[PDB]
Amino acid sequence: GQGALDRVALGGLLNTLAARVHCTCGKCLSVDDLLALGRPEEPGHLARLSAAAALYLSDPEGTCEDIRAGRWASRADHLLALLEGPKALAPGLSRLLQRIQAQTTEACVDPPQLLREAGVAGAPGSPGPVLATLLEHVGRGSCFHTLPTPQYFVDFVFQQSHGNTPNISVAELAALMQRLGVGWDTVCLSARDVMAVYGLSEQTGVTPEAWAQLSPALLQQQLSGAC
Amino acid sequence: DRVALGGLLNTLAARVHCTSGPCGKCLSVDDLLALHLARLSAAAALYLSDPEGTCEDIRAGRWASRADHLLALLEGPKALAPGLSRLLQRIQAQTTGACVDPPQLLREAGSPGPVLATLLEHVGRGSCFHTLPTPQYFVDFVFQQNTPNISVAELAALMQRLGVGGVNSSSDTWDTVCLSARDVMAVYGLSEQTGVTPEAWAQLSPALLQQQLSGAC
Repeated sequence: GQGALDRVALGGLLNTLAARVHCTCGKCLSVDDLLALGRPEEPGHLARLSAAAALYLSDPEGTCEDIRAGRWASRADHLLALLEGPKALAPGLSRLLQRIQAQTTEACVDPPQLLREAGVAGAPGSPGPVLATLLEHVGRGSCFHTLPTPQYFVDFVFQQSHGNTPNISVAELAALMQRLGVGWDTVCLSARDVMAVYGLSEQTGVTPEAWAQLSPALLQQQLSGAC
Repeated sequence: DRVALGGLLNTLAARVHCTSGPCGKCLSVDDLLALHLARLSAAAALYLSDPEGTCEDIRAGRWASRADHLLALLEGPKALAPGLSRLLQRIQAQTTGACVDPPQLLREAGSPGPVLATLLEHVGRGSCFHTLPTPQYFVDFVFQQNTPNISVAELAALMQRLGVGGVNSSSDTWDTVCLSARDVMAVYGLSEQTGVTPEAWAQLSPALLQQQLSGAC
């Protein structure tokens, strides 16, 4: 009866997953794995399944290893958690789709659209239904496009600039200002001056939050032409 | 004592380099008498701020008024520190052009009256001043250099001026994306109908920098 439909339905879901990843790593994935995740009646079973699938798309090799270890359900509940967090969902989804793009291989589907399409009356969807909505799109063979996330732009400067400190050194800050052609209207600020404006201790250096804070001044300094 | 006022006059005149000039001659002890500590310190700060302009005001008998005004502009809630900065900028312009900043003056002083008096002391020692803008100033500036907000089009002109907006072995595949103005807005969930508000400009600033440092355009 249902055992059998579930097996054809879930079986087909597994087959599209395997295909989109080009694992048609595919052997490890079986209907019984998907069955193992939960009893359909349990509230948050669609979520757990949608997340488990998203994980598979996100990391096939890694998700087989987890499946073998019998921790697929746990790792799926973990992802729902990461995304259930305060302001976590939108950027978490972006990162998740970037990975799914990586492993997946004209207009395409983006996270804002997925957030719209799940959830109600202009509000963003919550993780389970959002991920389901993602799955349903994978099933329709939609392509995905993602823009980067706000944190990505600050993170990027900390990864790119070569420094032993966890924060940006006044020296580091000054090298960057140089690369940008920098370091009332017409004053030209030093790196130190920049720090002084935002009440930043040179011993403490520039943290990511701080980089974000002093960003407008770096722009102004460039547009100003003062330097 | 008009002996004291006399010396005050002489430093004021000197630090502005009006000693053997007409702008120094307009300043008379009786002017200073006509003008209490606060009013005097402010009147003097004004003179240092704008000698030519302050003679015209003095000769019109409105020096006291203009001085009470400056005390007002500085009496306010979070007015004093930045007001003092702007004032010192002007005074550095007219006199000269290891330094003293407004936090130091506030500490050494002890509101506006005694602070101005301490500024004046420093002018007397010949100290140099170092003054900074406020964080708000940097956002507020871009908006001048006319919808109320910045248009997507405006945003795009700015990105062009910065060499971005599109007008090898990447650690992240986003490292290669070159964002449109519209994309920039999309990242931060900003409506194109509303435009870029100052708070929004602040928010999207890091991406403009990244886009340049990235070399993706």
